[PDB]
Amino acid sequence: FDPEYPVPVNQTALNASRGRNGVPEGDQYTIRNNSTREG
Amino acid sequence: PWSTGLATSEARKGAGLDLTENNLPSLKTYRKANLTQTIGAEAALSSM
Amino acid sequence: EQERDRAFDDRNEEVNYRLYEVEQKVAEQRRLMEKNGADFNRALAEQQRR
Amino acid sequence: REIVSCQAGQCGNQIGSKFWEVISDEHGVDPTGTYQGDSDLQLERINVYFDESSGGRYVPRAVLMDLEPGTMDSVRAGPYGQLFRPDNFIFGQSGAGNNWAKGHYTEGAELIDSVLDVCRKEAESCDCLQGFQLSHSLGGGTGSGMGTLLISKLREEYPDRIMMTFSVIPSPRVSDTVVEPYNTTLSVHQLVENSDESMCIDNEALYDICFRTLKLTTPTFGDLNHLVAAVMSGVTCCLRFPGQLNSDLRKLAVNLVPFPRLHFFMMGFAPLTSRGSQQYRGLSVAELTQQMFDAKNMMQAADPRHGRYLTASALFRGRMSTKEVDEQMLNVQNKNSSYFIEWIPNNIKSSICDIPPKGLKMSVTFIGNNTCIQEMFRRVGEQFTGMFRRKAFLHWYTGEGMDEMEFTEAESNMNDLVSEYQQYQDATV
Amino acid sequence: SMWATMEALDRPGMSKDELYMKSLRQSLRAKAFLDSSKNAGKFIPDEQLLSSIKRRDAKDLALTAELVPVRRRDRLQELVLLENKHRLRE
Amino acid sequence: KLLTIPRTNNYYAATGGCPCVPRVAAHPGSWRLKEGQLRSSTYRCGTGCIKKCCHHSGDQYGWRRGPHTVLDKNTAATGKCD
Amino acid sequence: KNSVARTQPKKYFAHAPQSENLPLAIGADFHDDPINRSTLRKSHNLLL
Amino acid sequence: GIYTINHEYHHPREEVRTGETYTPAEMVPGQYTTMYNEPLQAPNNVIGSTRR
Amino acid sequence: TEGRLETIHNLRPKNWDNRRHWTNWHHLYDCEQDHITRESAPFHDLRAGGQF
Amino acid sequence: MREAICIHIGQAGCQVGNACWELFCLEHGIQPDGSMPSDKCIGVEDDAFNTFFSETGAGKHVPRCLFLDLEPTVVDEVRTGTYRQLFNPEQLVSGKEDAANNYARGHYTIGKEIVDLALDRIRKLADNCTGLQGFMVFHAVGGGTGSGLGALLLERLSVDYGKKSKLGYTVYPSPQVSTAVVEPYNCVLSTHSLLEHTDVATMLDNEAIYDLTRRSLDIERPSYTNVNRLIGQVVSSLTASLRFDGALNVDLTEFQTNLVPYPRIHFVLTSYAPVVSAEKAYHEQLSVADITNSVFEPAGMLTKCDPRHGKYMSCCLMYRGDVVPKDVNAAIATIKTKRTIQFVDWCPTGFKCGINYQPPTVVPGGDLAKVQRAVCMIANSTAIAEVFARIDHKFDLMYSKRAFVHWYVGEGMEEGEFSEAREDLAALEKDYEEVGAES
Amino acid sequence: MREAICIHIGQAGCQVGNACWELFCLEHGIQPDGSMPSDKCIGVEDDAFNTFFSETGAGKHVPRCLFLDLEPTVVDEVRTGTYRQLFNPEQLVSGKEDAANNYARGHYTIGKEIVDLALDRIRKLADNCTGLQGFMVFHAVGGGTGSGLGALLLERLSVDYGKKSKLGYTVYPSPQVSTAVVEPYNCVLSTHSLLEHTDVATMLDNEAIYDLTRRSLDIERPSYTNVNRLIGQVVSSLTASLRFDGALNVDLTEFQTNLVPYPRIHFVLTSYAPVVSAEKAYHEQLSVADITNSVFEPAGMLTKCDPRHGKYMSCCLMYRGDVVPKDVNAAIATIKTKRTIQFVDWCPTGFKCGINYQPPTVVPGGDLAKVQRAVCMIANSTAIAEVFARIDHKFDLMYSKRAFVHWYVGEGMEEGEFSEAREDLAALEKDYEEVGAES
Ligand SMILES: Nc1nc2c(ncn2[C@@H]2O[C@H](COP(=O)(O)OP(=O)(O)OP(=O)(O)O)[C@@H](O)[C@H]2O)c(=O)[nH]1
Ligand SMILES: Nc1nc2c(ncn2[C@@H]2O[C@H](COP(=O)(O)OP(=O)(O)OP(=O)(O)O)[C@@H](O)[C@H]2O)c(=O)[nH]1
Ligand SMILES: Nc1nc2c(ncn2[C@@H]2O[C@H](COP(=O)(O)OP(=O)(O)O)[C@@H](O)[C@H]2O)c(=O)[nH]1
Ligand SMILES: [Mg+2]
Ligand SMILES: [Mg+2]
Ligand SMILES: [Zn+2]
Repeated sequence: FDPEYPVPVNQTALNASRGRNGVPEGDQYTIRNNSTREG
Repeated sequence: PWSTGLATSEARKGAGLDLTENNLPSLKTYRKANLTQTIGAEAALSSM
Repeated sequence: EQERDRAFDDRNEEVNYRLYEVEQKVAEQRRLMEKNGADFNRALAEQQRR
Repeated sequence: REIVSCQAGQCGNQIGSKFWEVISDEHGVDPTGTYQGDSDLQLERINVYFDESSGGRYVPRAVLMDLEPGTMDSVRAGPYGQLFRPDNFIFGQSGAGNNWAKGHYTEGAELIDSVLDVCRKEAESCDCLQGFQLSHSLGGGTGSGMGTLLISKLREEYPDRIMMTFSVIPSPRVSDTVVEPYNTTLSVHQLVENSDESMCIDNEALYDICFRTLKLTTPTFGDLNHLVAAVMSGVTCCLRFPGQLNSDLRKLAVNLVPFPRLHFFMMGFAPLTSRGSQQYRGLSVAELTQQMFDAKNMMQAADPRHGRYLTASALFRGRMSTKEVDEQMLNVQNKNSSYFIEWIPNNIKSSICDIPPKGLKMSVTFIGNNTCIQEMFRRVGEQFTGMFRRKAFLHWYTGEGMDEMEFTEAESNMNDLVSEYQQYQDATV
Repeated sequence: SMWATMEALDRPGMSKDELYMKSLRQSLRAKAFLDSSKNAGKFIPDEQLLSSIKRRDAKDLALTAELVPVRRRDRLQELVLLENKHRLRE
Repeated sequence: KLLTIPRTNNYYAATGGCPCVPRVAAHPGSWRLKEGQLRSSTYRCGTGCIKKCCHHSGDQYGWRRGPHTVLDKNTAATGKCD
Repeated sequence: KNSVARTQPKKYFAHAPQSENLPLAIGADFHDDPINRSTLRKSHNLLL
Repeated sequence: GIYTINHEYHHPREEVRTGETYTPAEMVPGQYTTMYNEPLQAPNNVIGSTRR
Repeated sequence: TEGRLETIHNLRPKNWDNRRHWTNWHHLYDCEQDHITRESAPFHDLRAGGQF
Repeated sequence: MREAICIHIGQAGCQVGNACWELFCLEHGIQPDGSMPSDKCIGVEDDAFNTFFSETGAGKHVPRCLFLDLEPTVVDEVRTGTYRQLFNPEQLVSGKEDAANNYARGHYTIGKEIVDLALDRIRKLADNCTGLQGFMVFHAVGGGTGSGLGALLLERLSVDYGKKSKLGYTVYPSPQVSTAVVEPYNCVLSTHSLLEHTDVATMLDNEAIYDLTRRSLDIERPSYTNVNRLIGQVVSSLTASLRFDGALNVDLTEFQTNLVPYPRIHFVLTSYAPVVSAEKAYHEQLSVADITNSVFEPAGMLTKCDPRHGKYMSCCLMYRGDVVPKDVNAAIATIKTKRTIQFVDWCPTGFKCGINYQPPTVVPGGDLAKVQRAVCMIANSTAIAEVFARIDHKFDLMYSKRAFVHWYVGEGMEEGEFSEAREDLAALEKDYEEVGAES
Repeated sequence: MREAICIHIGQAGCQVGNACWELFCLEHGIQPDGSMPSDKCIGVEDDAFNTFFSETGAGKHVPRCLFLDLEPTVVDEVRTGTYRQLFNPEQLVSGKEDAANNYARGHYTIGKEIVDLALDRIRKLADNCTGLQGFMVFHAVGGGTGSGLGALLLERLSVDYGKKSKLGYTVYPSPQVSTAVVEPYNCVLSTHSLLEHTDVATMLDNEAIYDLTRRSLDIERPSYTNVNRLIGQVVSSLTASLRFDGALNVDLTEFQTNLVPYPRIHFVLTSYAPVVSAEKAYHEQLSVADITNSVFEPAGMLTKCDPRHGKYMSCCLMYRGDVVPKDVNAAIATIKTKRTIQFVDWCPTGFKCGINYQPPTVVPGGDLAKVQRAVCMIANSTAIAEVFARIDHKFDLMYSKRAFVHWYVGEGMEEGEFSEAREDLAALEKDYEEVGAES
């Protein structure tokens, strides 16, 4: 048993890497927001 | 004052002050709270 | 609240020392038992020599 | 809500004797059975463990199972021995001989008729039965074999009742038989599918509690069994007494079992302190949390730092506040999150009961589904593999009619359970 | 046998009690191998023999494919023999 | 492991000697009797200076062997067990 | 098949918290101590 | 490998007393009462119970 | 107070400042930093005045 | 309930039973005559004596045991002794001619015509018993009736009493000293029955018992009386778990199944400690750890075999007295660390524990000091192959010239029986060696 | 805790141990019966005797000692002496025939028939101690048993107890006073054990003690009893730090590390002061500086070796009584100031100090006088090479023409043993001179 594993991820870093910035167009459960940028 | 806070200048507890269950500020301690059953089946029992 | 805490603490301490008293009584009873066993063993030693 | 108690084997009967000691003390019942309570509350839920007798007294709803009448006689001669109903004692001419095969197929098979007769008899007398609480030892013959037979064959008749099992597990350091792996494996791969929840006590951890915490010079099985009896009572304290935040066996199972196979728990009790060390420590929920989450307070000889917590439950007893009791759980989860599973948020379920144990301002029983419980299973499975590989001590089990494939089935089920306990321990999100 | 093992492990200077120890170890390893092989059918999973089965199947398929040609694969190899030119020029 | 190994009649047949205790012309409780009956009494690690994975012992603990020799025909090659 | 005249003996355990007017706290089981038991001899209580 | 301490230097206190006679039921203050009839906290009353 | 927002050293559990929160895993809000620093509850003895 | 029928065969068994009964009566409060005091209606308030004695149609106690001897001297001494009234006039079977240290005489000619009468008495004992735990046989493999007649009796008990436990305590020829020339023959032939028709057999060799008395009991000239007193102490320690209240109850089936890994491997080596004289006793703090170390040491061993030369397989430790789980587990943990003792790789547990609260008793005129606690080991270990190797090597030496075989032929056995006995002892050594081998 | 085991080897060892143990009993108020009747000054269940005495269930305080001698004269007279009840009948074991000042006989023939039981008893003693500090072995290398059996015991103890402390109080053949003629052979042959298996070897030769007693205690006729009482006083001064409270408490390893600079540079001379008579004592104010100076003088020293011929390497001082650390600090300052004693260049500090509160206990009827303060010095110095360079010269003179070698070679010892011992001793003088040489 290694207490470190599994390593807790960084969701901020994961979103930055994946490009998860938003959906300006809107989805089934999301909203067409003009303020959001870079997607 | 809080329990962890300083009690240096807290008011002294009077000699006549009663720090027990009977002096808890509850409805049973409230003077004009008529807890005895005036009307009801338990009142009928108390009338026996 | 503080008075209730202190009351429980004092009563618990008294009961704990009464428990300590009875535990020491039974420990002393065991000690006396093994003292008597040792005395019996010594007496048996002199009897065997005799 | 009714719980029927069954004590199997020497260990089970001794644990049950001391459990009825503590329960009679908590409910104000003398050895003669007459009620000497000091408030309404004791009598108001006395039906949970005691069936009301004729003359205002109470008889425990306990069934004593042992192929050896010796432990039966010791229980009867105990100070509260006369409390139990006479016909509830069931015994045979010869004992199981420390054999799971003898206790489960040959010697325990004749007396199982009367045992089921008594258990069924105690079943309809309950207005709404909650479950069956069986206390036994996995390494024995009567307690393991016959006890697990009862566990398996009561689920068929009563599938909707909580089946709670106090299993006194063995330990290689604490080895007081030579067929501990065989007996405990045969018991466990039955308890896996026949017990709603199975909490495990190790005599090594009981001895260590006496060593470290109680610091008793000569603690005997009476003191040793009080530790487990206190927890057996504190699990159903919420059943027997009102509380700010109530719970029952089913609620404990719901909040402690994420997957039905994973229902093996390691338990701890607080407060616990030697008589001389109680003066330096203030009794509060803040100290109770530290005592629970201190690994030396476990009744399992496994280190919680060696695994993660699938779930945890703290049955607090005593007058306290509902704010800091949850503050402690939040703090411990957050600050030992490396030891708590991430995808199960708020791993600890806390229940509060108003009435504490007699003599304690506030106490708590801990029930933890720690993933470190796999350590005992892996160790004793390795011992079982070592013994079965060279065919040691087989003839006793095999000449009783058992098949060679039963041990392989048990080994497979044990390795499988260890496999879930590991693959959900190291699981990601 | 015992005498054969003692002759085989003729190491001078070494304690001959240790000689008996090693000879006993080899003899009982052989006996344990025989005993385990008598009943290994039930204990050994079928997946264990799959590796040897795959090796034998690969050898047999290589030996068979060393001879038999196929015209359907001949069309594929005619499609091939130019992409390799593409790779070498790239 | 030299203590693990049993002192079997098979051991004596292969080694040379008998499990019969040595009968020595000695007074009871004497050094001569102890050297004639036990092999830990006369054990000596090496001879002289070393100049003129380390060395380990454990064979000198036991009893001296008898004068008789164990025939092989009195020994079983296999035994019934699991 | 034993004597019918014989009865179940009564075993007196010396120090119990209930008899001593103490709580049954953990580590207070002095009645279960074998030295505090009147007779260590074991009877056939159920059959008597 | 386990720490031990002598009873002579490890024992509860004898220098504290309250002069109170109480059954273990009445020992813990408010140990038979709930949070709805008696939400608050307060000590019991026994023979010889005084302010402390 | 084993870890503290009060000090410069990050004794917090590994990557607690960017932990698995409701603000970033399936949701996403510009209030992510505010909600981490607001729900880091036991490191709020000082900043929150001890409240949750 | 929990009865255990005791059996005594031969002079060795009969005298061991006499020294066992002088202890059992004294420990359970039965007078040597067996009757109750005149004023008391019931002699003993409890029925802890039930396992060894059965109360009669006068109120007094007859033991649940049988004595059996082909020669009348010892049984007639029992008849004329201080226990003339305790023992049943029957259940004391006497022959008019001994077996003359001859297994063939004890098994095929004299034994067969008295074994059925012995089984009739045993059947009456078993009918009296309602919860029979098993049989408790005491004899010596070096004698005529002790070996051959004991073997026949064990065979009949096995065929007639099912799988009921048959514990045996047998005196084997010593590695150094012997009182017979045909003793190896008798031991080899008795190992047949003791290898198939008994559950657990206990080595009780007189050489190691003499050494125990000499080094510890400080008896410069000990005798069979002291040896049998020690044997009775061991037997009482084994059996007291079902007679007295204890922490960990242990029964006959319990410690016969927690002891033997294979049906052939059931010969165990046993030791008792603290065996100390009165002068010794008040000088040592006989703690649980100390007594456990003394038990595991070959000094406290009751069998002239060194366990360090083999591997332990199953040790059952019966503790008596003020012992505590606080200390027995600590002693076990610190003795597993010791590397003189060493277990087979396939039995990691290897320990059974039975704790009893009753301390050992003291027999008048005995050399055993009053100890607050005691412990007896029943250990199955591979080191027991040494005595078997010695005894059948002596058998081979005596059998190469066909010496003394004419006595066995004249008392009615085949020489193929000698051959099969030797082959089976060789096989016994072989599988002792095999189970001592690692995986 | 803090237990220490005392093993006395040979007649000299037993004679020293008698005085040591009477003085220990007088320290701890233990009668020869072995009890503590009543002491108002002693606290309830106070245990400062745990180092040397073990509590017994009989309330007795059994010494943690083991007496050995290959012949039963001294052993039997101790067994029939005053301390019969104090001493266990075991732990005081003897052979039957003496070694006869033959190292080979005591190490290979007669020593080996009792060393096994010696190790058994040592293990029994060590099982009772949970804080065993180490073993102190008292012997004279000039004899047969003390040399041979002592070396064998030390060699076996090394492997049986690993890195535990060994303190060998050894009585070498003094330059002039010496009893035996094969005594140089025994001393030279026993050099390997003292070099390897003894962690610290303290010198207690007889001639220096005789000179000390005749010049300072003013008794024309002291004896072995007197020299053993002085040796016991020295041992008690060494062990007082771990027995009783003190300002500076030092243990066996605590002074081992400070006293042993190199792996085998551990042969240390001993001195003690103020040794004083009854008439002498009550007329002087024995200042700490005065007693320290008397210690460092080569007339109040217990080893016949003049320190002015060598370099002081490390001195450990054990003060007992009402000594304040400033007195010992001024003593150290003036010792470093004074020139006639010189320290080695690479050891600037070279001083260890241990102050103990309880003063030495006078033994009326013996020879010492009550003093408010005392100090014992254990000094490693290069001047100890002189006694080695004298004993090896005597060995060479004796061994040049193979005198008295047939006795040794007829006891199962190779002829090369003498050459190996001589070469080892020669290397001892060589590296003593090497470490004494300036950088
Ligand atoms: N421990 C013990 N062993 C005994 C005793 N009496 C005899 N023996 C053993 O028995 C051997 C002698 O043969 P017995 O057992 O007396 O022979 P038997 O059983 O009477 O049968 P027969 O020879 O036909 O008379 C001796 O070598 C002893 O080892 C005894 O009182 N105690
Ligand atoms: N300090 C001191 N030394 C003693 C005493 N008795 C004997 N010796 C020394 O012992 C030496 C003689 O050795 P031995 O007579 O052989 O005595 P041993 O060394 O015990 O060896 P053995 O008696 O032969 O077994 C003398 O040179 C003394 O130095 C004593 O009572 N006190
Ligand atoms: N906690 C506790 N455990 C016990 C007690 N008695 C026995 N045991 C445990 O029970 C196991 C053996 O069970 P056993 O007596 O053989 O059960 P049985 O065969 O059904 O009679 C051992 O591992 C012991 O640790 C007791 O009084 N208290
Ligand atoms: Mg006879
Ligand atoms: Mg001498
Ligand atoms: Zn032979």
